[PDB]
Amino acid sequence: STGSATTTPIDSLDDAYITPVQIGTPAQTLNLDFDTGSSDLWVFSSETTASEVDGQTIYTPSKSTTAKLLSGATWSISYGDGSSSSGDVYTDTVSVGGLTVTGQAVESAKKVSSSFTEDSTIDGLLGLAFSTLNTVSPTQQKTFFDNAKASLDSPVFTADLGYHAPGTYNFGFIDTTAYTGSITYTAVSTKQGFWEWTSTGYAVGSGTFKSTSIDGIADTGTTLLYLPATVVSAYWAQVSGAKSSSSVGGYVFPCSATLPSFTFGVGSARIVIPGDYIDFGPISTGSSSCFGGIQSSAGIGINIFGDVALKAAFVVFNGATTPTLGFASK
Repeated sequence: STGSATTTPIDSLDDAYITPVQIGTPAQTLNLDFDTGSSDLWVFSSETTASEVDGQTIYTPSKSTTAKLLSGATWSISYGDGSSSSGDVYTDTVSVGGLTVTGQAVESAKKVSSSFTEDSTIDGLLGLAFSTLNTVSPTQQKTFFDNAKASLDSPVFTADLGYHAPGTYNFGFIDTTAYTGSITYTAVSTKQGFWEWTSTGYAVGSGTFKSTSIDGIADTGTTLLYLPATVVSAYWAQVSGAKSSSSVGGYVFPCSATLPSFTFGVGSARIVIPGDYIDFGPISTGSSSCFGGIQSSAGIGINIFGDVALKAAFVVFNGATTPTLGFASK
């Protein structure tokens, strides 16, 4: 089997992407944030504290003939940006782009933090990291991908995110029309539960490539590109007037600037992020100070290849016995 679904930016800055997911019988369609940095599929639901719902579409298990309460199971998760959610668990039928899993754990939110409440366009998350990170207790549950794996034509899914435009998540096959040149594969460590790999270096604009190992995670659920302070300083030094602002919370730059590109290494290959991808607009409405899309990972504790980097590439998440990551230009 295979699946194929379109993923769409939630706003004009590509702050996140939502993908339609069918849950239950008859189908209830919710727009979920596919997150390769976590491993819980959770949804706004009929059980969610009413004051904490503001425009989201909710899952109502009592209206699904295939929903079963997973007796005794609960979940609770906190993300790298400080947000959180928690609740109980159902199993139900879940389909993504034509691909169906029966008995998928659907984690029903009783509580969500304010950032989720304020995001009316995101109805929940669908985790695509390794199932070892799943928070369901006392019986840990598998991701949608893990459950589908055996039925897939090939044990892979691919992320093809757009710049200010729709893109695609495919399951079970590699669309050879969706990228240019070849796909370069690189080793993955599953030791922390993430799609963790090592980039072979970087370049700033038309500058020379610096060979240097950068350990990081491929995380579709993170907006920006977070890299070591040395790398990030070298990038923003090429932008007149750019500075790190503790009051704003990172590097800002004059909105009148033309940003240079940023290149990252995948083995001997190179992915080029155009300068425009690194512009996240005025820090506040009407300001002439703009927020940078490349930020320091110092204090996060890990480097994150988020959407800024991933949307410049066609990315293969290979879930073979020995997992690997593939990157191609597009």
